[PDB]
Amino acid sequence: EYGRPFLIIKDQDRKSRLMGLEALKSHIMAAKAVANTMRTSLGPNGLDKMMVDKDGDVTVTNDGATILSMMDVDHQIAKLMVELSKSQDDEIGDGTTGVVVLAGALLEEAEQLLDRGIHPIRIADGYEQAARVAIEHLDKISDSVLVDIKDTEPLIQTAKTTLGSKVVNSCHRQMAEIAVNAVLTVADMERRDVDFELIKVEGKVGGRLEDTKLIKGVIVDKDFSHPQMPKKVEDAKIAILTCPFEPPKPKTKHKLDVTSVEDYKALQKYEKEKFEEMIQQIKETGANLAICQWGFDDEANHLLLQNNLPAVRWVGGPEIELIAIATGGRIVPRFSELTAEKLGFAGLVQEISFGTTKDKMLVIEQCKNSRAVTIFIRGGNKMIIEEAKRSLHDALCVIRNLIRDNRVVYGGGAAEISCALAVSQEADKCPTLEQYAMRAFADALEVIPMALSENSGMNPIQTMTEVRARQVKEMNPALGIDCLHKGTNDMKQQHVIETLIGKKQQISLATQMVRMILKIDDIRKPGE
Amino acid sequence: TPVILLKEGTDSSQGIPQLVSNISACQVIAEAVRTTLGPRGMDKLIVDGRGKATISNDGATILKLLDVVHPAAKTLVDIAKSQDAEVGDGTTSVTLLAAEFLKQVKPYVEEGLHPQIIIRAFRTATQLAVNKIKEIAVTVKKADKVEQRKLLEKCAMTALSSKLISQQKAFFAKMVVDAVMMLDDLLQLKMIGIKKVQGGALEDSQLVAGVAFKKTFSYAGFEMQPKKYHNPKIALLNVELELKAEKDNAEIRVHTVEDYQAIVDAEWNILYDKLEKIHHSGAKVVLSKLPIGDVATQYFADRDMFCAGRVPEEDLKRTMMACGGSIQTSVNALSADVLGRCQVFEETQIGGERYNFFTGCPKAKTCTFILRGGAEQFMEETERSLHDAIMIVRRAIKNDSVVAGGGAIEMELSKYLRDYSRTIPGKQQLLIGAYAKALEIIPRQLCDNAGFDATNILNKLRARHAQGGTWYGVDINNEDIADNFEAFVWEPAMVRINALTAASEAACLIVSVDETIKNPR
Amino acid sequence: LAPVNIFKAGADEERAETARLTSFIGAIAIGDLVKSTLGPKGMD
Ligand SMILES: Nc1ncnc2c1ncn2[C@@H]1O[C@H](COP(=O)(O)OP(=O)(O)O)[C@@H](O)[C@H]1O
Ligand SMILES: Nc1ncnc2c1ncn2[C@@H]1O[C@H](COP(=O)(O)OP(=O)(O)O)[C@@H](O)[C@H]1O
Ligand SMILES: [Mg+2]
Ligand SMILES: [Mg+2]
Repeated sequence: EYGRPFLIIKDQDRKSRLMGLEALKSHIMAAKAVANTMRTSLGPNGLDKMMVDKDGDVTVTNDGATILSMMDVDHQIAKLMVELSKSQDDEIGDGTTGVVVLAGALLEEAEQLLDRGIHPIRIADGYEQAARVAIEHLDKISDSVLVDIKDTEPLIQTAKTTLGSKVVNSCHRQMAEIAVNAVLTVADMERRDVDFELIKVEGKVGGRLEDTKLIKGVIVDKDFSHPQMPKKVEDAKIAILTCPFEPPKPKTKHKLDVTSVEDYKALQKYEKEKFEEMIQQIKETGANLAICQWGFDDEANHLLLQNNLPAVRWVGGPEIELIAIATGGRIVPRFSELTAEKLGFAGLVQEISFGTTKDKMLVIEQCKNSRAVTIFIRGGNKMIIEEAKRSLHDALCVIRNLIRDNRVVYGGGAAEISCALAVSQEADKCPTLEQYAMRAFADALEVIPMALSENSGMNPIQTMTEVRARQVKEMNPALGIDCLHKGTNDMKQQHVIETLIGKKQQISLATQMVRMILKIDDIRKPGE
Repeated sequence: TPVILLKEGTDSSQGIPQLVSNISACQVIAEAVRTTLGPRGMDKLIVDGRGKATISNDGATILKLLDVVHPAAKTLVDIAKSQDAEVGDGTTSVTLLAAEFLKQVKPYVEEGLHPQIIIRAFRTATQLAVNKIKEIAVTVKKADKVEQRKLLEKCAMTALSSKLISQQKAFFAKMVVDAVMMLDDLLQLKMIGIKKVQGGALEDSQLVAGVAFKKTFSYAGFEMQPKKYHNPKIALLNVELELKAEKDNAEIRVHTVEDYQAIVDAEWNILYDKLEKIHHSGAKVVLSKLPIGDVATQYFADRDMFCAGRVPEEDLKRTMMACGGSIQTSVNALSADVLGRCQVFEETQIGGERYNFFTGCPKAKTCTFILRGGAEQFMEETERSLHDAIMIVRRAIKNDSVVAGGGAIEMELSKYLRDYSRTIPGKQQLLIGAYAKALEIIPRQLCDNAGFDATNILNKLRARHAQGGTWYGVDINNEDIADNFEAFVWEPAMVRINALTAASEAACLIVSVDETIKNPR
Repeated sequence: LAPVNIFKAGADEERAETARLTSFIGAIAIGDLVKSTLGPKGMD
């Protein structure tokens, strides 16, 4: 019956297809490539990447999440790796580049097993069982720290470990202490939750990186509304308003009919009476400085100046609520509702002026116990400011994680080596063809020490074998890679500390993503 | 020839060749989803014109995303959609069944046999098979209050055995069963909310016997009001609370400045009247589908209350059902019988987002899922997998009969039909024989996907069934045959009954077409 | 270069040797552009 070419799928002549191991193999290749891009950016001796945007802008960065975010990729496996990194960033905040390396190593190691005649579902099941064994072993070697305001030393050490890999390491003791102080000032301890809307991070170019400081108050990009107002107050009583300094206006449609001369004169008197009334209402309550969300008028401005009462104009809503929380005041929508109990108190309010430019800034400091805190970043480049912001965010996220759960492990590859030993020891008792998958998991779990050694300039295989032999001989899981060449392999005295939830998340998330990748055998995509 | 009958460009085909071509196309359609069946089934990735990708193991989804344009092939997509609509599980078995029915009778069509004999044979065979399935299915009249949950758990576990969440099926099955023990007597699917939050492990998913929903856009002052309550009263509203014009048709004409000031004060008095009416009822949490202004936000903050605006309608109805109030479009009568009551309200950080939780309601006809994953397609596939189990549990609650899976019922029906065929003479015998032989494509595909030798297993199964072993199917892990009713591989009989009826209907419809005509454009 | 394409059409990547070469060439060119205007006897 001559089965001549007949049409089944629309645009059948242009679409492509891949079936079987070849498709599978292609996926692996893509994954490996992505991992081999990130491998060099791991550890305290890692280097950085420079991304040029689609419009020409330049970004120098070290974060895995940002790196994978700014890349424009076409392969679907690359996009899956990007999303894995983004999810790890979303929950934990640190460890965004270890997870992609681990996933790439896992996929690479699965290749030889696929070549020997193993169903990929079996490989996925073996990986899952090995991951469960590793996670069960991980919390057995973990120690608690203690989270309390009095001591703050373990937290500083943890932040130091997190910041040691960034360009901010020239002053990372200072920044670590800043981060721990900010988190301890903002955090809620009964509910064990922190809120990042109460931490304001902002930077201004110029000066030096060491000029970065912590302000237990507010700082806004505004100034006083009249050029002849005083530039500082020292006993500030803040009145926070949401209504503009204008005569009232109804919202619904309205018309005011003027039908005579007496009506004209009455309206003329009413205007200035309203202005004087609002100024007197502000002054009577005892206030000393006024803050408004909207604009003023010339008459209102001169009346504020003449009555020795400075004011600020056109400040935003989030700034209003931050000032209200910091100074302990309340937000009022009318002058009639202003009372003496609704004023905030601030020890100092100042207008700071930077260098030869015309800009100004307003700082509110010496408040009482405050739930709002600001980080003020300086530096000589814009890229420096951006990277400092990212590093500070990493440190804050790590301290938050320590607040949630207070037990830690030791880094430098000690935890991975111990987990690999446990996985191999367990795999030696499994005879049901699953020992190969477990040994593949154990072998791929050892790419982090090798990457660290290769980046540090040592020889990977010999160093890893020596540390493994020492860990088996002695009975401490705290031996890692001496990256900074301080002589000792012990990470407990070198004070290299990591959170437990970070490690658990890395392992589980990488394993599940690998399992999802292994399941795919077909792919259809249009041509170009 | 001077003037032609039809418009130029009309394409016509008729005879045996077009029927053979249709049968050929159905084979390609069935091959598209052939290797996604069983505990050892893979899944497919499809990319569309815009670039978005989708990864799925569900047959109906894959058939939907394929841009099939062959008129004979569209029937297999239609029957898959119908099976998905009716029972919710079994949308790949029906496709393979229909294709096998066509392929086994292709050679008879080649010999010049009238298709109506084939149609009659198919109808008789389908009737006999459905009657046998209804006869041999296992049921318990007064089972238990505990043996009625275990059956649903086994059904869900079997329904999840070939999906991405197989390894955690024992963890998920339990949950879904609970989900359907709270859904009243109508079992509305809109009463179960599915929420997907990026970041986290698959074992961190949770079920809340209550309600939870995302944070909405908020104005200044939202951060100065409490975020935990112990015995709150909830006011559910459909009223816009902000300073605005009373009506779009309104217009104000005034002659004196005193009346101007009075008009200015009137709007504030109205808004404050609404706010005091809300406050004096004793409520601590207020929710509204319509916006809440900043003045209202600060007013509520100053009196230690919580507010939310622009809440989605489905979430508000779900909250009504969970807590037990009523949506109010007016504030002139907020009685104690129109307010909700929960046991804990909280706002919590979940992986980069803020979620509001109402928990602790024992009178709730609603549950909510929170799914934790690592990428968008991951949670989408998790939800698609859970939907099958939900539908299976709903169907199993009403009619409770169970048959064994793995291919036991296919081989039992095949043996029964073969034993019946030897009785009758003529071409009916050959056609019933072909129908009987077409039913063993399910165990063969299971074995082929697993990676076994299908011939040996099929021979052993046939010998076991002919002797005596009613519930004997394939053991994938032990690579052998085994009793699938003692290994707890259970499924409702509705799945098989509907699959057989739909596949037979599709085959009969495709066989009875004589010619095809295509008009231009 | 790996046979599989990870990037779109028009995207570009330079690795260690080429990256350092490009960066150093650009920096030195910028420096030598403005070297000539330094000191009491520079030109415009
Ligand atoms: N002083 C140190 N000595 C040895 N290893 C270190 C040291 N500081 C950090 N590391 C290692 O660096 C790794 C972290 O890499 P990093 O570049 O910070 O990105 P990420 O934290 O996202 O993985 C950790 O595995 C940790 O063990
Ligand atoms: N534990 C098990 N052992 C053997 N077969 C199983 C098991 N669980 C499910 N199956 C089989 O898997 C088949 C269905 O796979 P699936 O992709 O769900 O197809 P469908 O969606 O059409 O039901 C069923 O025929 C069932 O008998
Ligand atoms: Mg880090
Ligand atoms: Mg199914």
